[PDB]
Amino acid sequence: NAPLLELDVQEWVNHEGLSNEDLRGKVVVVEVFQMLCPGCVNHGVPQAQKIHRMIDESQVQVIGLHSVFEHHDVMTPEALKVFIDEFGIKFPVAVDMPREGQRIPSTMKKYRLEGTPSIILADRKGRIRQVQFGQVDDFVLGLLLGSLLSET
Amino acid sequence: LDNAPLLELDVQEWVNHEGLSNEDLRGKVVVVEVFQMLCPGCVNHGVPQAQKIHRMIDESQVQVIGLHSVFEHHDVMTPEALKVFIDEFGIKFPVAVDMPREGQRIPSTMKKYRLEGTPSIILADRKGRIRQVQFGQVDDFVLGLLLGSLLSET
Amino acid sequence: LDNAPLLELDVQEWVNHEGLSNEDLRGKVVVVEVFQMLCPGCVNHGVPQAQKIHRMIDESQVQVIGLHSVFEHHDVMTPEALKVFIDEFGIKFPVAVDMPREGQRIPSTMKKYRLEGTPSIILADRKGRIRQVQFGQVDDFVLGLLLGSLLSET
Amino acid sequence: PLLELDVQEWVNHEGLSNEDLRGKVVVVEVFQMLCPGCVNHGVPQAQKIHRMIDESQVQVIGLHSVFEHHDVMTPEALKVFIDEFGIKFPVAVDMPREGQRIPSTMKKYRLEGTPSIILADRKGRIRQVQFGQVDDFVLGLLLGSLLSET
Ligand SMILES: [Ca+2]
Ligand SMILES: [Cl-]
Ligand SMILES: [Cl-]
Ligand SMILES: [Cl-]
Ligand SMILES: [Cl-]
Ligand SMILES: [Cl-]
Repeated sequence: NAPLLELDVQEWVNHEGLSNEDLRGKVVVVEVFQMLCPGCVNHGVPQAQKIHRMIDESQVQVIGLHSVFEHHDVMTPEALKVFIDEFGIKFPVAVDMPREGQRIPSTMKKYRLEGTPSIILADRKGRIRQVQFGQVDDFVLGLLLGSLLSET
Repeated sequence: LDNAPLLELDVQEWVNHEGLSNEDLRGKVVVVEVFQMLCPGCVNHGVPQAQKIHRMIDESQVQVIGLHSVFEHHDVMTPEALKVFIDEFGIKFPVAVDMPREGQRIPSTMKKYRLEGTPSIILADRKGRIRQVQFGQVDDFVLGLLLGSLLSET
Repeated sequence: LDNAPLLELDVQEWVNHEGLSNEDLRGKVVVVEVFQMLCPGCVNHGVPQAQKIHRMIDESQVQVIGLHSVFEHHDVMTPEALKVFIDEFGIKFPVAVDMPREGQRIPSTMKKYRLEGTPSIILADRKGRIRQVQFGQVDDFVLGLLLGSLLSET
Repeated sequence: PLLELDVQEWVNHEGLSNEDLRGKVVVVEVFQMLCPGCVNHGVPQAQKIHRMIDESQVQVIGLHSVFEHHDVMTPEALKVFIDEFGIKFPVAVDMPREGQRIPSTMKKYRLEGTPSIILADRKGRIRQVQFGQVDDFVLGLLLGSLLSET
């Protein structure tokens, strides 16, 4: 049933890139955001920061994926890099592979996200278990992560 | 985990519910919320968190239990006052009164599990083994991670 | 404003402070927080909002007064229980107990101003006259606007 | 000091004359589009005032004052940010000073940084300048006081 997680990334902006084999054996949280989205800035990113800070990469890896689908000329990777420091993000952030002639970048298209913020949760076996659009409750998110972490 | 104690509560009375039994509990993750009715951290944070859990997760999976352990101002935090507290705050989950001990401020369950104070949380697994005890404010995210983890264990 | 009634608390006792007269209050904006110790709206929102005002604004400008108007469950919400509530929650503003009326659940100040329940706020101006009465949750910004406005009136 | 702003352009609204200003309390929210404090707290709070209080009483003004990272924080970007965050109060772009990092309005009022709030009375006179996060209640008291003053 469930598809494997395969990110299509133009570049990793603050970290060494991650292979799939790197992420296998860990639960993965991909936070998909645009830098200029209030839902992403006020809620989703800070929620990801919290996770990264609390749990170690042995167990869970947080990946930021900047998937810009509108206003491309102002949301450049240069802009992103500033946004990242300015907001103090320390987890790995990747720019979604853009597509020629297309507003929607590749990962976002492939997994058919409704928009940003979205989160993608993958299991230790590298396979996608949840995709959620919008604001996610801290409690609900904890239950979801915990569930993934402990199942055999 | 070989020595994690089994959850056993020593209780004077169940205030708003028929009492649960240990059998009733097994196969469910148990959250025990240990509170005093006039403790600000409990009223502001801990009880509303337990209420949220009770609303969100079905009783077939998680059972929330309130435990009123009065360790100060006993004459004020009576079982009658607690019934009123429960009505005023709309607490729907089952609430027990910690068995008082003659001559002592600290009640029986609080003593037994060595609690620092209120609020405290006790989490037990489907087998009844106490897996976490925590004093004070607990983040919603952390709480979810702990429960989700307990819920999915083989 | 000619029509506005003066603030007149009917008080059985002042629990934590020497009593205040209207004369002591004159020249100050008065905030009266009408509460029950066991009401969620009060415990969660109104009382803490009153503490914030008390901490933030000097008594040379604004006086905060607590009025405990118990209209239900009186046996549980006695003045002794109130004293404990005050200590536990760290309330440092003066608290008065609304004078009870014999044979009736609703106390005197509450009846007189026809409060809907708790929490309520009563604001009076620098000449001691009641300018607002509000039931329920009041947003912090709106309350600031209301106070700020009274403070600067001629 | 009578409030006077040095504006290169108004992005989302026609220009504000003194004639528009007169008789009103004015709130100037001085911000950067990528400054967290502005984004998290200050801009939303400004939006709240604007939503809460009619324009006939209080006029909320956003002033974009880019002192760093300039090419990022362009008037083209700002329009996008306003659109994304749904800002409906008039927002003006600081006039820049040639060869200078900090702009004209920020300069003249000796503002510490972003975010900053500038409060002016009904007669247009500047009554308060404050930097950093401000409590909703405090902001209420200050505006409330200005509104009622005679
Ligand atoms: Ca027992
Ligand atoms: Cl981070
Ligand atoms: Cl409940
Ligand atoms: Cl206080
Ligand atoms: Cl707005
Ligand atoms: Cl400039």
